[PDB]
Amino acid sequence: EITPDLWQEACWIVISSYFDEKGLVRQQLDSFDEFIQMSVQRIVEDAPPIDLQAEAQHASPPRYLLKFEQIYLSKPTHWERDGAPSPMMPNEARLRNLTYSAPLYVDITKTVIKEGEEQLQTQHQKTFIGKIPIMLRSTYCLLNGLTDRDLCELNECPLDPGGYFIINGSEKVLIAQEKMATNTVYVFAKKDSKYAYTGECRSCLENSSRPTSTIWVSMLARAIGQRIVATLPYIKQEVPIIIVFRALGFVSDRDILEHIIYDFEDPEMMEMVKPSLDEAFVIQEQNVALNFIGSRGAKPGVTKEKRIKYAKEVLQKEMLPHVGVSDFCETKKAYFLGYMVHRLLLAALGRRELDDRDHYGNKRLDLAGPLLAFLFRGMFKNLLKEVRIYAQKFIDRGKDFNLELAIKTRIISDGLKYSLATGNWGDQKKAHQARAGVSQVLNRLTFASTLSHLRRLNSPIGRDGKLAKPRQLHNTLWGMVCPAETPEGHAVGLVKNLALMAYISVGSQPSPILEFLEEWSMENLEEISPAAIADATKIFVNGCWVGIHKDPEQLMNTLRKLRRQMDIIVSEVSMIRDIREREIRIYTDAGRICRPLLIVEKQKLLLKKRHIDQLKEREYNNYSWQDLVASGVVEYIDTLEEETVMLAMTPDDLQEKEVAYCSTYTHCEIHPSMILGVCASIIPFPDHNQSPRNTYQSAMGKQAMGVYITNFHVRMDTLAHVLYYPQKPLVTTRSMEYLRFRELPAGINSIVAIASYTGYNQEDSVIMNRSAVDRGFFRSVFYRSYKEQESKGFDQEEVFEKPTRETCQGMRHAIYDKLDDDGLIAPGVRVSGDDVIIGKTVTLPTKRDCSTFLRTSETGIVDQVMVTLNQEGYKFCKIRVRSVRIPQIGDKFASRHGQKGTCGIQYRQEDMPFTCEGITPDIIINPHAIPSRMTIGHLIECLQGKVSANKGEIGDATPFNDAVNVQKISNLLSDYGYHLRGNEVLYNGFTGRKITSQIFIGPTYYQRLKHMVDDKIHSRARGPIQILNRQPMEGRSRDGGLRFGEMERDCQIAHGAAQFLRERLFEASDPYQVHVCNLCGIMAIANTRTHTYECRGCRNKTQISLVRMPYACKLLFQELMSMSIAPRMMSV
Amino acid sequence: MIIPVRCFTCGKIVGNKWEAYLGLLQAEYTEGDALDALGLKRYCCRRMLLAHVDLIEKLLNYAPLEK
Amino acid sequence: AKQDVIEVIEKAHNNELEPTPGNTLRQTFENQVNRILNDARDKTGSSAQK
Amino acid sequence: HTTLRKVTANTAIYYDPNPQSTVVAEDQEWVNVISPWLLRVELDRKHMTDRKLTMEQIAEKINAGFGDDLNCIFNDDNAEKLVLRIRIMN
Amino acid sequence: PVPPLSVRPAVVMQRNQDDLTHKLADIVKINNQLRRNEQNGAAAHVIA
Amino acid sequence: PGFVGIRFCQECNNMLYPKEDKENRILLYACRNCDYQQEADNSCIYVNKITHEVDELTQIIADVSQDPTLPRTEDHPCQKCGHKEAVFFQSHSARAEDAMRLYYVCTAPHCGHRWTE
Amino acid sequence: FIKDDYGPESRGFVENSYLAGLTPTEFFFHAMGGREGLIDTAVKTAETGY
Repeated sequence: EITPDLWQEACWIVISSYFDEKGLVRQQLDSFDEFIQMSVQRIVEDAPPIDLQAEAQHASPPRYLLKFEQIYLSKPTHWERDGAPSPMMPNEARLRNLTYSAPLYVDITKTVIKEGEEQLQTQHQKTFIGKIPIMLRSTYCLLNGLTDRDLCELNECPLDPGGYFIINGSEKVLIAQEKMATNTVYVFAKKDSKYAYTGECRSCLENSSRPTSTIWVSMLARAIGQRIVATLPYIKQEVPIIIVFRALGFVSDRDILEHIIYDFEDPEMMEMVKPSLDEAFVIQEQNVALNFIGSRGAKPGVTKEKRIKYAKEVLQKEMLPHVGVSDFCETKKAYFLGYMVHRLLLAALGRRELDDRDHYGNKRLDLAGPLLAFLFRGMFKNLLKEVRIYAQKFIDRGKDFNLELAIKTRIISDGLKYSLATGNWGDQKKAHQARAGVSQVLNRLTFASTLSHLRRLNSPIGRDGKLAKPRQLHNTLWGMVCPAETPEGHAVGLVKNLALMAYISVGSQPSPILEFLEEWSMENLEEISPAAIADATKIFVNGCWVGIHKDPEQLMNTLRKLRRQMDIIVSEVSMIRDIREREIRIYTDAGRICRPLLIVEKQKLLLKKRHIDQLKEREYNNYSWQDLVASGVVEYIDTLEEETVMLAMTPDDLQEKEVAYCSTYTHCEIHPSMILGVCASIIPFPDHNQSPRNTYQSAMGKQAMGVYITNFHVRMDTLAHVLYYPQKPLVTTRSMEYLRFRELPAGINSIVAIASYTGYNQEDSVIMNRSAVDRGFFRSVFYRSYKEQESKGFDQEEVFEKPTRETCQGMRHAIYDKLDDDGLIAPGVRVSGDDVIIGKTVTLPTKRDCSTFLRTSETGIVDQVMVTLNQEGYKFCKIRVRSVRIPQIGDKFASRHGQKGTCGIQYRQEDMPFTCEGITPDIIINPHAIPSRMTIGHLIECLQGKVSANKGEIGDATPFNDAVNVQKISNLLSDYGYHLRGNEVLYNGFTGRKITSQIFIGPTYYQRLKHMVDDKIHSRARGPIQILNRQPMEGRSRDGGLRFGEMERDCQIAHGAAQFLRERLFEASDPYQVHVCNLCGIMAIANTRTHTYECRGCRNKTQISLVRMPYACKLLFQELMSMSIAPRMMSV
Repeated sequence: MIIPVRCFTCGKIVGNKWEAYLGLLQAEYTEGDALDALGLKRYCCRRMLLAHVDLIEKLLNYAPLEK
Repeated sequence: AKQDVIEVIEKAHNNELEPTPGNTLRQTFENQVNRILNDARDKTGSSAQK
Repeated sequence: HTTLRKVTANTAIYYDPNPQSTVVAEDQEWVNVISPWLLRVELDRKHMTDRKLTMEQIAEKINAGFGDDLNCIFNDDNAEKLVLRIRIMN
Repeated sequence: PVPPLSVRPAVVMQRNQDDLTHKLADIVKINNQLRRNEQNGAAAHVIA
Repeated sequence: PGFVGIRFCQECNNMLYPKEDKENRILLYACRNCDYQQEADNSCIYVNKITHEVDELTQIIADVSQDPTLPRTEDHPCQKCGHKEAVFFQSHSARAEDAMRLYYVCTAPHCGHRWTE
Repeated sequence: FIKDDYGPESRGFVENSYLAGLTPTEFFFHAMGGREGLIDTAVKTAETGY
């Protein structure tokens, strides 16, 4: 029955069911699975067969087809000519820096005819094309469906979400890439241009090789005035639309106007369409219009019948591919183009309004599936266009050819590996042209950071741009993109993560929807006349105008009825009825971002007590989220369908008899807290904070150190950070149990006292308890891993050994006794800066070492040393070094509310203030950090933490709970013997006098960030030098120097310290002396030991001047002289 | 990972209380009754067990490096 | 303040709202709404400090 | 700055064979009275009395801008309707 | 004028030549080829 | 005033263009493709409404009543059928000079009545 | 929100304080408002330094 006042548990139970049935990288997994299941098949099958002749004759030539289909894909395998091949464990790939890839196979049928009319076709099964990198936890990954015990047996983390590639033993994550939706008409109005309005519809076939062929239909911005032009792909100039229609095949004018204005009784449309009509009253038949288009083509034909064919080809294939490319699709293309013109006229008259570019209904997300499809298609075409070349090279002589040698298996696998390993998304030749940032290295510092990096979108618009409109949070981001979570750098709003229940559609064929549609009462375009098209409604399927229906109602209900039972229409498909404007659109393509919503009838939910009961007893009745969807209780609603629907925040508070607001709801939200992301779902009371605080906390949640993964000891990984004693927060949101934050937490529930104790926390800093740090408070250990491989020439063989002084020539003062005789350190040996770790020497044509030295000022201990063979069969070693990081002053600490700060001082327990009991705060922060930041959520967290630690319960900090507030928390606290507002009477730790003011104190969940001070502190005193210009090197690792930049130079000018400026830029960087002739200001030649100073070109040898110069200045002068410029510097 | 030996704030020994705390929770005892059955009167010591996540059990599921 | 905003909306809907000279109906409605909301916020703030 | 777009409501052109015929029923042209194709623009009282113009001023502006290539026939400032008719001389 | 080794340094076994050194090598290749063609062949077409 | 509407040649289905039969001094619409003539019945060629006083009720369509996202009030009944509930909304049109005015659409389908208050 | 809702709750006014918490609509509106300032902070530097 109806469920009253049990919502606070029913909604979270169904949310738990959703997060049990679907994981957190479900979009990644589904996209990659759909790719490797069907998109690779369609890409490999739709490629045309290649037929190839000889060089047109031999004396005074037959061909073959070579068509292939039916792709086969196998599980990952690993060994080559050394043993029988065995499956690749992903952990083995990580350790050995392999590429966790899977070989794909096809069977080819080459049918060849030569002479005598005898056809023989030979089929080659399981032909090898390459090895495709495969995503972890995918449907063909070796970890698919394995139980937690098996995953632990394989040294894999059961909590690892997967969704990433292992390539060269490095995790790669395909960041989702935004783009404008395809096959849809957008009417825009750019401000400063020759034309006022422009309507574009970038078009794509069902994943064809052709790119987005974008067509614009535009209207001029002011004789006659307001002509309509349509710039066309592969056409240099704009073409008036009526000429386009006449070229398409409509000789008359009434027929053309029947495709644009659907109701002839509207004269306002005619008054604006006739200025374009009277522009082209000189073309009356199809061929002259074809000639007109061909003259404007990029490749202008020399004769008339060549322009005719070129323009016919352009109209047949380039323009509007999604509406069809076949023998006769002229009527459908004309209908769609007339619809585009009608859409432009509606915006020109103001009957409708301009479409919004930031409306994420108009956006599509390119996940792993679509991205790998786009890149594999190009590489596959490149493979075919080299099989063809090999075939030509053998058939010109005509002896025979072998497809096994013809197939170059390197290209596909190497292209995939390069693209995913580097991020340059495209061919390697166009490294600068291809967009970068895709397939980033997975951030593996915290589990929340890993989840956030696996759920991340990207807007491929240029950064450092002054147009803030794309960066702004759009209204259509509700519940699909986290409003709080975004980087604070130059990528604000451009890089945005994914909401919790937000799911990205994976795509399916619209054909079943088409056969379902064509059988109720609708008519295809070819059947009807435009007489009855004005009163009825236009149906769009994936953006292509399929037909016309007289009754929009009871077909909308029918489509919703089928989608709610999953009869023919799958759940991801979205049906959208625009009502004031008669379009009714159906979308099935991939990349549509959507989230689940409840179904609401008259004023009641379809979710019932019976649903909640049979789903609460899950793991026995297996009534999962999929069964809940099949029950017709929830739907997946994308942004398009979210425009035409009416939601309610809470069924109890928004579906009741009262002063009526809507009384016509259609959907309800499961819980509003699901609009947050992953890093923002760990914020307690996030609605009690200023939003920039929440953004900063979402950014710093990726930097808080903790147990980032369970198998961190088998995981030989560089820059690994784990905390000794992580704790789940005393006060938590109900959304953490789905992020598994209470299983892999990053932080300790510290007792903070928000007070000004001594002044060492004044400017946003913090005091720590030295005794707590001694007891292990926020103590962590830093793992750094070092890799090395021996090899590279004919005789320069790399080898691991202990370099011996009399044998090897080049050696540091570092002691090499710590090495074992095989050239490595045994694990468990204390190490420090400038200590050899891997003794590697190269033969000198006696020997020279290439030993790896421990990074300066690390001073850790070797944890474990692994030796193995890379994919080239050479010895490969990785060494991991432990180094614990005791919290010292300057280490960056932060809370769950964007209140960051470095430790300012550490007092012992005696020096630290204390309550009536012996409770001394672990942390003291400045109260002057609250009032401007307005992190009232921090104060409420500090209060609820005390309440929870006294009650024995775990505090609940769900954002929009509305069942807990400050008054209730205070009343609960007052029962345990404390002041109701959390204040306590602390005593001064030094004098013992009780502090006149009462101190606000309580347990708060603080986090330790990776930004330690020992990893940032560095100095320099005449260290190493760069090679090109003799200035100090750059970087902390290279013992570099700080940059006395152009603004510091200006500041010194303003100080008027000219001697200090010269000291900084000349002696402290690169003092240098050069010899210049007094006659010509050109640099001369100086031989100091013989004191022979001659300037050739003058033959003086006598009057020569020495001038002191920065080396950068000398090298600038030399570059100018190389550019034939003659900077002459006379000292007179 | 593992329960700390001493409370960070107080310094009272908490390292021996984790197994007994789990045993008490393996009964009708709530957390609030188990904590003060173990003798944790201050919330500084109470949070040490109340908010502790015992990851050593998840760590032990992996086979060791040696035998 | 909410009742005043609602009645201003009513006056705008019944065409009972005269546009401010130098402004159109939309911007003068916006100005009235902003004035009411800002006055409400100022009064609540002053009550807070009191 | 004020263009004549600011003050007019709508503009229409007709084919009156005779200026005396007055295809549009306007006794002002009857009492006031060479090309058959004429021009007709309707102003509004609102902007007219907001900016304090006259049909005489508008007509003299037209006559100065375009010369005696056209004759403006304007209704007096007495009727509710604000009409001026435009011809083209030969 | 060809810039000296200081302007275009060459590192050892990453010897690796400079980006400008490669362009200078192309310059001298094409200059020598053009020279030898202009005395011996003098085709006046490939010279263009 | 009214609006002039384009009507097409019956021979080749093309746009007519205005012409003066100088002999009879009468307006004729002439197709420039073929020799067809026809006498015009409106005597008006071009009309342009600059003030653009538009009756939005014509562009409002009846099926807007079943929009779940539109507000609903029973205070203003329909005039023909006297139906109690009515759906109302603003212009929803660009270049609406100054219009917060509400346009109402009657539910109880097959009525489809539209008015303004 | 119902279509054409110019009320204070429907256009960004937050009648709740930081103590009573923000209703989810108000939370989203405040996040969107603070996003503008956060974007301005980053964008302004590349112009001011120049």
